[PDB]
Amino acid sequence: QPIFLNVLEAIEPGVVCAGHDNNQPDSFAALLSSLNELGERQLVHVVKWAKALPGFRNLHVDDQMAVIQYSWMGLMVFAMGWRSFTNVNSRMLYFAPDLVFNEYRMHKSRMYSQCVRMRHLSQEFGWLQITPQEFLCMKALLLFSIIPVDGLKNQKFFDELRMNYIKELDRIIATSCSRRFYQLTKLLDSVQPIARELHQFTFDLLIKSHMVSVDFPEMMAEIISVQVPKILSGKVKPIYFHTQ
Ligand SMILES: C[C@]12CC[C@H]3[C@@H](CCC4=CC(=O)CC[C@@]43C)[C@@H]1CC[C@@H]2O
Ligand SMILES: c1ccc(OCCSc2nc3ccccc3[nH]2)cc1
Repeated sequence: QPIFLNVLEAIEPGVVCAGHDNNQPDSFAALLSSLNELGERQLVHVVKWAKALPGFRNLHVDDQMAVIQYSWMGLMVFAMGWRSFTNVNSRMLYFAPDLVFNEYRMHKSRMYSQCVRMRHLSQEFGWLQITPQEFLCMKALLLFSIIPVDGLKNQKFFDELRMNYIKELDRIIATSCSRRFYQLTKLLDSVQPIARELHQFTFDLLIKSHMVSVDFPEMMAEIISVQVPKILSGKVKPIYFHTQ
């Protein structure tokens, strides 16, 4: 019975620091390069985490890289909102212990409205009173929530895995159980429009980066110019539970 949860809680990654120098005055270039660095850092964890998920290693290996590459934004954002919820009560954006966005940093990052949506996301955990177990299952399901419209190499395996994760979440929930399931499914869905705003933003930023003194690490640069445009151009689409 508690085997699946045991794994989720066991493999949950720990604190990742951004490397940000809070002594330097908040500037758009500084704030954004630190996010990029954080992103690159958190990426390593996401890989090791994902490969340690129950059933994940039996996806086709190409599909293993692909789904990680399409879903990191949504994963990292959903986690951050959780950190923000548990650490600063959704009042600020707790990207890392060494990189917390107050109101001022939200403005300086030129990402204000996105940050507002992300804060809203964070406030939801409070609103819905999400248990940590619910959070871990939802976060794992997020990794199977976005795919090419033309299918993966072994779609069959993907579909079975995804179904198992959905039934895992149901179990963790269980009128009361019906309403509840609807809520987390709508909450999970709400992650995708936010991920997309961030995909749009980071892509525009990459294009004009040499122009605005904002550095991108190798893996971020690679992914944002090869994988993210597939999402933007509509070759990769998220899987929503409810019709938008
Ligand atoms: C993509 C990004 C750098 C990586 C950030 C991302 C915002 C969302 C986010 C939350 C995290 O906790 C990890 C870093 C990431 C993934 C940043 C938005 C603009 C910047 O380029
Ligand atoms: C191929 C496809 C999926 C696979 O597992 C998906 C993990 S879901 C799951 N939840 C469980 C809960 C209890 C016991 C076993 C469980 N398996 C394994 C091989």
